[PDB]
Amino acid sequence: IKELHVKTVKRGENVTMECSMSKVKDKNKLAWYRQSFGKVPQYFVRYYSSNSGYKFAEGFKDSRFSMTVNDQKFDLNIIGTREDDGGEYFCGEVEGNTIKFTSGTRLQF
Amino acid sequence: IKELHVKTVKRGENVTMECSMSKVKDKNKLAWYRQSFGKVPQYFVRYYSSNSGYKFAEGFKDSRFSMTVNDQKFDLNIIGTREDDGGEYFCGEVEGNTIKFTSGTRLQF
Repeated sequence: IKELHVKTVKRGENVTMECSMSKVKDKNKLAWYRQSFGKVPQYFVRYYSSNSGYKFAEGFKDSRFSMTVNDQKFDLNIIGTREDDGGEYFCGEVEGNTIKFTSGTRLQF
Repeated sequence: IKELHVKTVKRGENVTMECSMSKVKDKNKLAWYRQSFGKVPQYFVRYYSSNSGYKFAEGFKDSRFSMTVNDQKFDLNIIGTREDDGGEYFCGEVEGNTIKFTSGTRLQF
């Protein structure tokens, strides 16, 4: 049972939340999930074969968010963190009938 | 964006956590996810094509858990809840490259 990284930030800081490509078997099934307090997690960005390597859920628009995607890394970034970024972020690969979460971060203020 | 049901329970109660079958494309794609504080979510029980209607994750052994699976209902039950059941539970439907969570409960002692 895998432990979350804890990132304590202040408003205006930058953050990168890590996820490894190392055991991934289908990058098309990799996505990042966000869970805010009192809500269900939600997928907000996934792998996308392209030069950037990712793509955002429909009508997720926040320019502060990006990703750094390559054969090692599937890393999620926030430039200019605000109190409302607070919550948990999980990186998950879908496999058959279930998803496996291989890492996640609790982002806190 | 779906709200979690927040239940305050006392030790030794029985709990039922809800999840509807009403829009499920492929029932085999449904599972329940446990997220303890500080941890990544983990699938621990799924729909199975059986009469009981569910199968535990290999490595999950906690006989206090069961499910009520019918044609309306993918509910999770615990008999004798204890403090360390505290945390979040999500019902997830795999639909492709991502999972959607249609339901979840937070249990608090």
